[PDB]
This record gives sequence, structure tokens and C-alpha cells, in this order.
Amino acid sequence: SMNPPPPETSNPNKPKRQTNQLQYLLRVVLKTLWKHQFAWPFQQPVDAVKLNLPDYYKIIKTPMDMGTIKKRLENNYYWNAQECIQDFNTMFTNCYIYNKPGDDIVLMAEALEKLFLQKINELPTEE
Ligand SMILES: Cc1c(NCc2ccccc2-c2ccccc2)cnn(C)c1=O
Repeated sequence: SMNPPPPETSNPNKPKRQTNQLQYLLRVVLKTLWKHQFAWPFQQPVDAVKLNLPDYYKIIKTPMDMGTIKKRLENNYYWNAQECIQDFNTMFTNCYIYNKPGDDIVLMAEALEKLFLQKINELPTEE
């Protein structure tokens, strides 16, 4: 069994910025979700070998996880907040597409998404 390489977290030729909106996405949004009791399944890429999910990467073609998002925020990978917000939404959507309603992993994603939506609702205006 085989995992794909993780998503890119470093690219010297990709343009990037340090902005108050991206600082908020690390300091408020990522920090809030990361410390949550249901964060652990989302803190690293889905390991299809260890989890015995040989079909995972047949169904999910844009993998994303909070470990990758945390690295992208800490290593200033992003140009804007929308790029980072899309990564969170990709992570949640992948969970809902692969799994079934009421599955433990879906209940965990739903709890994290509720907090995500609450925090993004108060995304500050650009300075
Ligand atoms: C389908 C799927 C996963 N499957 C396993 C799982 C399921 C529920 C809770 C926890 C884990 C887990 C987490 C880490 C290690 C071992 C099991 C796990 N994560 N995601 C995002 C999934 O979609």
C-alpha cells in the first residue's frame, strides 16, 4: 500500500505575503481548531496504509489537513487569506465526500467546521 507525497508547504518561486488576515488565520483560526479535542485526525495527512483505506486517494484527489495548513501559515506559503480558507474548506469537504453522515470522523469535522465558520465570520479587514 502507498500514500502520495504530501501537499506542497515550501515553494521559493511561489509569491507570498505576511498580512493581518493571514496572522489571524494562524493566531485565531488554526490555534482554535488545533487545540480542540477532535483535532487529532486532522493534524496530519490521512495515512491510507496505517488506516487501511486503500481507496482513500482514489476518491480524494486534493488531500488537505491542518498539519499542512499549519506548516503553510508558519512558513508564510500563502499570498492571501482566501488561499488558506480554501485549504480548510478542502479538508472539511474531503471528509464529507469520503465518509458517511453520522460517522465519528464526520461529527469531528462538523464540530471543527462550526468553530472555523465562527472565527472566519470575524476575519479582520486588511490593514
Ligand atoms: C476516513 C478518515 C479517517 N479514518 C480513520 C479515523 C476515523 C475516525 C476517527 C479517527 C480516525 C483516525 C485518525 C488518525 C489515525 C487513525 C485513525 C481519518 N481521518 N480522516 C480525515 C478521514 O477522512
